[PDB]
Amino acid sequence: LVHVASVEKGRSYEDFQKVYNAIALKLREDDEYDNYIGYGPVLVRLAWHISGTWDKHDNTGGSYGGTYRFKKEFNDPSNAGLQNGFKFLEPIHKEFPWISSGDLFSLGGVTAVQEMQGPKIPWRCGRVDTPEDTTPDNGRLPDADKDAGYVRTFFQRLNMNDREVVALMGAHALGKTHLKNSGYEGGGANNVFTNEFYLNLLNEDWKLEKNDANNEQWDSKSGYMMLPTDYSLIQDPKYLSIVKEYANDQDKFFKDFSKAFEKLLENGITFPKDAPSPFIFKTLEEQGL
Ligand code: HEM
Ligand SMILES: CC(=O)Cn1cnc2ccccc21
Ligand SMILES: CC(=O)Cn1cnc2ccccc21
Repeated sequence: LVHVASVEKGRSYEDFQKVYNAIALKLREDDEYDNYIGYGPVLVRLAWHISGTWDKHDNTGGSYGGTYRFKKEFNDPSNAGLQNGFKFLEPIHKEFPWISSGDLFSLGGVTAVQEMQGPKIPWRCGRVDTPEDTTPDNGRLPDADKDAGYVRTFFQRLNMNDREVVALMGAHALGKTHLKNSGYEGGGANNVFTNEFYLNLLNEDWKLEKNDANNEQWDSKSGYMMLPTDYSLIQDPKYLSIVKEYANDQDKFFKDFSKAFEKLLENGITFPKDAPSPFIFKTLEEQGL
């Protein structure tokens, strides 16, 4: 399958900056969500889940087709909770209905990361909505109850290497788990994008426990948690070295995350040679808004 980026007709950087700004302003406005975490983290998770269905072998899934809007994918057990992100984005789409669904979902994740003081994430437009029969089947997103070998193999399907995997996982600095969504008991949560996932992994005193949903997770006396797939990053010595690097270099983590997250959001898309260059959106704060 070939999916060629096609710019929404007549649109340019300023059109997309307006969408970014509407998302950003709504993020500031709807601050009470999920015990005052706000919607930033769920929007990052949504952008990842709409992209993480990709399969490099046949170019099925991926962000291009905007297929999360269809019930099969919307109702994926792996996507439980993301409906909150979809609902947040609904008025934005109503205000800017020219934007494609995949462009909106991916842009929501970019905006969330930046507005949460994360790195700039260059972003390209041109995803085109594809029909219902292009929706990938459920089961392509990763399990949390698994080990480092599973994580490494899993992410090969998304064409991600060890450093890309470890950098992407740093998004677990954000937000929390919810027992009703995923069967994992949430711990201390934040809504600022930092390298704190790596610091938390290395510095806390972790104990393996079984939660009320019968699932194992690692818990600290300080009140934090890690998934078994998170903790795998310090069990595997390849991943461990990279964890240590990002715990000790905030700029390097930012730079590597930005590249990996752009790549995740662009997997499966062919950009014509005369497509616009990636856009780097200004934050509300940079605009004085
Ligand atoms: C092995 C890979 C991964 C697994 C198994 C995994 C699993 C999970 C689980 C179980 C949750 C809790 C969902 C809920 O209960 O609401 C979660 C939340 C989250 N995940 Fe991941 N994840 C992985 C990779 C990623 C990546 C690559 C990103 C993005 C770059 C990401 C971003 C997030 C965010 C931001 C949240 C918090 C959402 C919220 O607070 O509502 N995750 N993840
Ligand atoms: C309001 C609307 O046009 C619905 N809609 C159509 N595509 C969308 C993508 C994200 C959120 C909502 C979306
Ligand atoms: C600060 C921290 O690492 C919190 N955390 C640790 N693992 C997580 C999984 C999903 C969401 C958040 C998670």
